[PDB]
Amino acid sequence: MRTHSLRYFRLGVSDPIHGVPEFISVGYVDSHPITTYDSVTRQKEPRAPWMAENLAPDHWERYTQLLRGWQQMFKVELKRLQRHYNHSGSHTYQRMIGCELLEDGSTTGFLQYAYDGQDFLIFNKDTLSWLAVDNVAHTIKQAWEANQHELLYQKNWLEEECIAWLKRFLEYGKDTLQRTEPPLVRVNRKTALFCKAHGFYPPEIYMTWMKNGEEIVQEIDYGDILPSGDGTYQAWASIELDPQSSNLYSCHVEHSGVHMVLQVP
Amino acid sequence: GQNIDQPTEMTATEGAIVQINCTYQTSGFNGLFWYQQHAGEAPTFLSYNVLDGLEEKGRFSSFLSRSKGYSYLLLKELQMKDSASYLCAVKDSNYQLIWGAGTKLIIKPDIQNPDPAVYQLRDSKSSDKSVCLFTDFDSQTNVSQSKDSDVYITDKCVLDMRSMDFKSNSAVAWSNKSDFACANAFNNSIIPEDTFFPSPE
Amino acid sequence: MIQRTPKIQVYSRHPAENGKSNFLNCYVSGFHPSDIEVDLLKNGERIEKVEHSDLSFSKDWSFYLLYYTEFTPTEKDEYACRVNHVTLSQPKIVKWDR
Amino acid sequence: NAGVTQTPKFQVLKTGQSMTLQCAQDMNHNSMYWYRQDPGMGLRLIYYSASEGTTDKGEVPNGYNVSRLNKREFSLRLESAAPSQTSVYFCASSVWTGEGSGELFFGEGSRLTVLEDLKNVFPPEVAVFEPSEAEISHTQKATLVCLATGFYPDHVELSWWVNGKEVHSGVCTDPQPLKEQPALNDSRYALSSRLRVSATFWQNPRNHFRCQVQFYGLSENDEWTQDRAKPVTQIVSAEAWGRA
Ligand SMILES: *Cc1c[nH]c(=O)[nH]c1=O
Ligand SMILES: [Ca+2]
Repeated sequence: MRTHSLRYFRLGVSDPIHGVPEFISVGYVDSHPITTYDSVTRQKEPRAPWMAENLAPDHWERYTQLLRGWQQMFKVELKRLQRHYNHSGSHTYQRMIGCELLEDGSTTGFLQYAYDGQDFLIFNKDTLSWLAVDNVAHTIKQAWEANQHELLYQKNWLEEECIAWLKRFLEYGKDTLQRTEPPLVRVNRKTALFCKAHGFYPPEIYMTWMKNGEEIVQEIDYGDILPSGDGTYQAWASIELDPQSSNLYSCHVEHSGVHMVLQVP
Repeated sequence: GQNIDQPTEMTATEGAIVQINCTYQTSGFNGLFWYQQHAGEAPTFLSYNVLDGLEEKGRFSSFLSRSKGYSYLLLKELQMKDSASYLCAVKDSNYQLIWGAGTKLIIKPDIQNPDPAVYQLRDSKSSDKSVCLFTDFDSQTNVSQSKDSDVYITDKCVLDMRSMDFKSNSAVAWSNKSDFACANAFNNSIIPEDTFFPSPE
Repeated sequence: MIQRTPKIQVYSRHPAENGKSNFLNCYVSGFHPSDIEVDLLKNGERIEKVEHSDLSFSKDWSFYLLYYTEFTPTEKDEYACRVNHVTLSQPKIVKWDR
Repeated sequence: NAGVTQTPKFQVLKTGQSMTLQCAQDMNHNSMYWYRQDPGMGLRLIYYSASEGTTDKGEVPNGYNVSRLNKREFSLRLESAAPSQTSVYFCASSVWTGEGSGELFFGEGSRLTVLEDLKNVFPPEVAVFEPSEAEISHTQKATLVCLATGFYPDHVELSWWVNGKEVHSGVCTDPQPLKEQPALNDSRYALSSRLRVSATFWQNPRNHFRCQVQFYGLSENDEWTQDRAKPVTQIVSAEAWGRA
């Protein structure tokens, strides 16, 4: 089984524009949204069909109550941060927690916070400590690390509960998450050689150019892996052609355990 | 689907060590709590475990094994004030508490100088009851309920005279029957051979 | 405060051929904060029936969105994507390259 | 800093009667809960309030309703009392919910007895019995015994008073009441308590001993139709003096 991950995000805005939610929470399995909640709807709803069909209404009712409490806690924490920063206006507070189940069977776990889109506090579940970026975060670090039981709780949830939730969701949407659609790869000229792939899933793909069997990463332009809108993805990579000398250029694409080579005549 | 199990009752001697077990079968695990609840009072938080190992807090220590799904609350150097119910609770995947039925811990006091006796208390002019007191016996003695429907016998009760640092067990029996006598009131119990029965009249 | 300007990429779902039904995508990513306005343009006019995914979150705390509409590319019609953000003095227009 | 305050401590109810249990916390907590405790089983959640402005059902919501009136208060409502709702109700609170290691802070508890008929409600008979002279000469100690008998339900609080002041040292009261007729489900109760003092203290003729039992029974709005006296909430006591 390939590498998979489960993550939950939280967004808090202090003085939002009218109509924009004060609080938003979204969960993901890989790049797939699975759950959503905001301060406007005040309801936790599935964002994937295989989540809605495998979780009874009692699951969504329970976490609706929890998110309503977590929404208020996020509001109190953001109010504390902005007061200690002596900042006026609207500012953002973000949270990210999750885990990965790698291909070899090993696991990772992470939990971190952000203020105005920049790292604020980062949790280390091995040393059981919080990394603070400034003195406002240093104050929060002191209060959180005085609650040793909460640090141990976060270590257990990241290493045990998160991985267990991930395996559960992986089985729910195995027809989506564990399928493989190979890419359609082509090469055209535009002077640079553009190697383009599309129609592939999972989105993880490695595209590069080789000049006479040697990879020169400095002169390769890499395009982003973009969603096509139908569940598949597309990407590209270009390299500049030497007008003074001919060379043996070949595009190399690796996707889901299969390697591809497109030699340019 | 989710189950918590702890023994109904445990009896130990004052000054000894007792270990109260709690096994759980839950869908996920977010921590195990231990609570103390004295009779007629509110539960109070004792300990929390979420990772494997042993945590100490005074005379109390709590252990947890996630793989075996079992925890114990260890009470060392038992005192009479440790007599209470001890509740174990587990948070599941959805952070809901599943509570055990509770374990009632009974502590037998250490009676240094046992002086078992059955005394006849004085009658009250406002009551037709005759009252007898079985007292000062060792903690190994059990007080049996009455087999006569018109004789009432209460269980043993540990009293502490703090001024003299003195403890004693006692049970009360009473009735308004004509044939009721303190010499026969506790006949259905196994009382010590040397029980002092002061003479009547 | 560090505000990050959106990265705008306009592309089609499939390789586009004239007269064949396709989907015009505008993938806006990497911006912060989350307030943003996105419009798809056909010959400079705002396309009415335009869909978009929900606000999405990235590991670096930036956000991303996908705006799309169904269309049939012709030789004369040009397409673009207009995005406004707090990091932009005026709306930025990115045209479909094809 | 009072913690969790819930009222009332005791309440007798007739089947179909309405009742509201109050609960307040001054710890600035966000999550509040209502539990019922029954013999032989663990605490069961009735309703809970994860935060101010939201409530949801627990494990046993049928027959109850709640209202998170504000951040401090969380009331439990019994609209039509049923005999199965005879229980001890505990209200608790925590800083947040879904936090993991956060513990609960419980209120003192509310004992409830719901009865089809109030005609089996009885105040206790209270009598004091003076120490045995044989005990005094044998042990140099003196044990007084107080008997509270024939009361129902088990809503009683017994206390000893020596010279106008309540005492606790040298006092032991039965942790559980005694069913006078153990085979009957609505049996009246008996309760015994002892006060043991030194023989010197008992032999002072000025020392005054009194055992007082606070009984929680009916109130003015409770309908009474029996020939005997209405068993209202009352204090029944008996006394004894030291003997030289
Ligand atoms: C569903 C849910 C669970 N955990 C989180 O941190 N967020 C959520 O929205
Ligand atoms: Ca209900």
